[PDB]
Amino acid sequence: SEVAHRFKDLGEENFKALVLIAFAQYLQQCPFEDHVKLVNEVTEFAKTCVADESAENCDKSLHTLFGDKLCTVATLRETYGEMADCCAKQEPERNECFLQHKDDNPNLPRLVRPEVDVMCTAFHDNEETFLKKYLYEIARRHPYFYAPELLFFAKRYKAAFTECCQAADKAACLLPKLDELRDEGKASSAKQRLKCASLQKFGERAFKAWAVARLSQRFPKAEFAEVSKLVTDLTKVHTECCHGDLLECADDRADLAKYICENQDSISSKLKECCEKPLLEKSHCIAEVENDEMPADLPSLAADFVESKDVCKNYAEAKDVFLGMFLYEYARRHPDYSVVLLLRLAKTYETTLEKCCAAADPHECYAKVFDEFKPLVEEPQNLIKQNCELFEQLGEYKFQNALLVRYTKKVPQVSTPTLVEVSRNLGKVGSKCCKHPEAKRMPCAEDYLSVVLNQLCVLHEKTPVSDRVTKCCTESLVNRRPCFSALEVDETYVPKEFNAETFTFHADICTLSEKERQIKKQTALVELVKHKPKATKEQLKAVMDDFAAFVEKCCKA
Ligand SMILES: O=S(=O)(O)Oc1c[nH]c2ccccc12
Ligand SMILES: O=S(=O)(O)Oc1c[nH]c2ccccc12
Repeated sequence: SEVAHRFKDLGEENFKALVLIAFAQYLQQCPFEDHVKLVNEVTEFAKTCVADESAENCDKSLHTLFGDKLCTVATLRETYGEMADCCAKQEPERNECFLQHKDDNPNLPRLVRPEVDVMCTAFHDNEETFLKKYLYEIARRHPYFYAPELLFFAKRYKAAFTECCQAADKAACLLPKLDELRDEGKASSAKQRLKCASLQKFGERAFKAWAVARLSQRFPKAEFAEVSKLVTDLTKVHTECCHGDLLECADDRADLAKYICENQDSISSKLKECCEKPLLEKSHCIAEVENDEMPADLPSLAADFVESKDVCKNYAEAKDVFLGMFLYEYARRHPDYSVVLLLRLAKTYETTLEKCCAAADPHECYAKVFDEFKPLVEEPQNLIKQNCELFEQLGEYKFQNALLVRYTKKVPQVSTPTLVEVSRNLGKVGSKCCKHPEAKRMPCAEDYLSVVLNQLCVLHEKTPVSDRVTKCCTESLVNRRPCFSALEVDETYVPKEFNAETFTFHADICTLSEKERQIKKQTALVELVKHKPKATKEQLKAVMDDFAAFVEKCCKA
């Protein structure tokens, strides 16, 4: 009984949380109550299997088991049309179909949170359901949220209430903590969405290269065979979480935190504070631990990778390992480079070897490969410098607007909401990274940009309208950012005419949150640029201002 095993390892509480998260991520439109019923029903079943490891159907894979309870509510086609086609399928296909149906932009009501009092009463009255509702709401809106970590957020959510409700000014104590949480949860969801996209659209080999680079940067002292071990386990974890095998992912993720803390000494002298913590805070702390100090006596890379004469042979013998070693070595000594840049470099090296080791004067051919790296390293450098400069002088809002204009002109066909969100996110990269000194700017900026452009790529892939987005999103995971940066203006784009129905003006615009005014004016700016692609940085201000001024007078007259 697979359930039995997982049950013993996670216990009842966490086991019940993971199953709810998994159902909420599969049937996103399904009501809360309905889910809870299925969960209990499944939990008890696991309980009867905990005793007689051969009852009714305890010798069934989780997929088989969960794929059945869901098909006892999804059958209702009038409710989840396509979902049903899935249940008519067999296994393991029955599972794939569901995964093909996860919705990155579920049409749902924005979670409005009542006054502090209503919440505190609800929390105090019944803690388990309050907590469960949170898990369900987050899970259905982010069908790829890293389950293990969602458990950690739930703990932080509980602790927020546990204290604010008891204190003097609850309002001022709760909101801040929940703001902090709403943001961090969106961030977390976006990063994980990139990991699943990597695994699902490009293959585990791409995910593995991403982890080697990232871990080597974080554990410069660790040994390649060690990093490689960590990378292999980490791959399985995410492979499972992304595929919906939430129980094993959580279970497997515990082991990794276990393993890493035991071997603390030979990995990083920074895990200390992480390892003397509870399970969930442990997993979490390790994932975000800062880079260790770089081993002081590290020989030039040129030695073993360009000057040596055994390059082609070692390459020939096992290119994967040799390429992995190149990345690990280059990465460990460049915590100042972004993970994607290191991957582009590793890609340039592999490409240079493929050609060079074919000619009969190898060493001479691949002798100046590091000169091919210079251009690749300064492009991101210039990009960041130029954009952080702009950011400093304009501030977040004005910067987001400049980006809205930039991107609408690049890919005008993209839906106004996606453009607005993506561009605001791109603007937050300016706020999060330009702060840092040049040494920490690139990993901050470019890896954050990869996360944000990944959103654009999954939102657009649902309803493709720009072959230019499609091309930049599917050609290569690592060159996405450079691909988008290179686009200027779509010259074949035919402008849109007018339509007052395109942008209603319901007076409810002097009543909405300040933040929501901006999002309205930005939604207007995008529509404006779509009508006048050729308009200019001069006239665009003229129509935005007057437009702002317009809503000013109007609102107070
Ligand atoms: O700032 S980063 O550390 O680069 O953010 C991260 C990206 N991918 C990650 C996987 C595990 C832990 C942290 C991660
Ligand atoms: O090619 S872009 O997407 O315009 O590059 C960028 C968008 N937002 C950024 C913030 C900081 C540095 C570079 C940025």
